[PDB]
Amino acid sequence: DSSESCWNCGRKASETCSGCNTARYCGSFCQHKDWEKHHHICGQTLQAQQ
Ligand SMILES: [Zn+2]
Ligand SMILES: [Zn+2]
Repeated sequence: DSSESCWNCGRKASETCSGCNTARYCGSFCQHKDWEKHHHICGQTLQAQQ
């Protein structure tokens, strides 16, 4: 676990998952690339989609 780094790039991240406020990324593309994997642990905080 790096200090404020992109979950994919490994360099640096500025954006944060708006759905869980946890995941961090440097861009929209990075979020989409990891998004597929992200759904494995995302969507279990608010529980709206059901
Ligand atoms: Zn990135
Ligand atoms: Zn998320």
